[PDB]
Amino acid sequence: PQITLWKRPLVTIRIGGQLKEALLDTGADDTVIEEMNLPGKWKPKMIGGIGGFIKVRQYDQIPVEIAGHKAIGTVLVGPTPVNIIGRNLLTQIGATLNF
Amino acid sequence: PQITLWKRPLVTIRIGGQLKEALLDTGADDTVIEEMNLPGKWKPKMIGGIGGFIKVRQYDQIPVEIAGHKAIGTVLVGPTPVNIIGRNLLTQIGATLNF
Ligand SMILES: CC(C)CCN(C[C@@H](O)[C@@H]1Cc2ccc(cc2)OCCCC(=O)N[C@@H](CC(N)=O)C(=O)N1)S(=O)(=O)c1ccccc1
Repeated sequence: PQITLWKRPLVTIRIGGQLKEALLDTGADDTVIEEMNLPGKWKPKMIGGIGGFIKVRQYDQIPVEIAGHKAIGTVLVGPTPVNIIGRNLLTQIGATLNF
Repeated sequence: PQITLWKRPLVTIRIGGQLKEALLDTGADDTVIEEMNLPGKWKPKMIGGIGGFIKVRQYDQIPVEIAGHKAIGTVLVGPTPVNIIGRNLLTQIGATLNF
């Protein structure tokens, strides 16, 4: 599909058996999901942006479906105000920026 | 052009008569630039990011050339980790997400 940017590019994703709304974010290196109780081992880490840093839990090899497209990779879970799909997973569904 | 996301989508922009590097950020509502001197009046504003809110200077109707494409719009100047081109200007140059 082709998504215009008049509105935030929010799409439905499926992770850990649950459906959620997330932002297709070309400015995010990593994928950051709102606090959820995913099973599996994780490592702590801190990511930063405007406003500072937040602590998150890094989960590897998590399957994620983005608008019907399958992807699998690292997902960071923490107190983010919005679910963010980053470049690490955008590259897997063949997403590009065009202008 | 068509930009893939294996690398950060950084491009050269021209603002205030000077060249800078900035990230095409579909996950950003606004365009935020590292502190610099821009001509014109500005108004204090607060914007939020992943880690919280920061104070920025708001400049309106500023001409910005992004990879040869012109845009004229609001530019926020403040302590951001990286220069970002948000949806407010990306829509002006007709940028879309495709996959
Ligand atoms: C500097 C840049 C390196 C930031 C990379 N990041 C992506 C970026 O798209 C972020 C993502 C985002 C964060 C919060 C949020 C919405 C989206 O809710 C607030 C809505 C207001 C808004 O849109 N805020 C923009 C800035 C602005 N006001 O225009 C913003 O901060 N957007 S990040 O900090 O979230 C990250 C860092 C590390 C790994 C993944 C994501």
